[PDB]
Amino acid sequence: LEGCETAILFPMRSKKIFGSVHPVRPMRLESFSACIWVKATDVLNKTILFSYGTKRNPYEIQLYLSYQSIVFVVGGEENKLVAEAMVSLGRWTHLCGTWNSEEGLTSLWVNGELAATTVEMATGHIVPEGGILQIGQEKNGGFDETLAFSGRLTGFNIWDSVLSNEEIRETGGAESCHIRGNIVGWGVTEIQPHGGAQYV
Repeated sequence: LEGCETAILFPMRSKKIFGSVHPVRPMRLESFSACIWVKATDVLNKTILFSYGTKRNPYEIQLYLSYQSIVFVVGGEENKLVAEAMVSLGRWTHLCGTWNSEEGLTSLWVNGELAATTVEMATGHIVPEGGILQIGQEKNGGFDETLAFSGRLTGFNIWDSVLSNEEIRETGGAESCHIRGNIVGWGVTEIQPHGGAQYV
């Protein structure tokens, strides 16, 4: 089935390495879940996994890796949920971020386990459509190479609703392949790798 035996490789860090995601449905989100499999080659202070932003706000949605933590941003750089758990370099890891504008509920999951959570994070904010959605780097470039991802990514998915631990664990299970998002679906949604990035 679609997007099953494929990943995207970022060989090195550079000023033009990134990947563009082109969903058919609009990116207007009152609540969402965004998952991705990451195998990091090297991590710096801010290594982007995926990032969504408009011209007025480049940090509408972001998931990145830090030296000792994993950071999930929704609706502005002031809104950071930090999971002090650290990804192992070279090791496939399923990361999900979930968020709901309703009470600012924000959760960060590592391999189907809740690694962090908080409330009142961008409460009442609606993520706007028409922005730029990238993997491995943030928008405008060329780019800042110290932010670029190095390694492998796959199974990038976005649902317009907060999944449950059942559904999240399943997305991180042996059938990760066939579980896709309705906004961004790995294997059907068009993802173009640029600047040296490319499928494997």
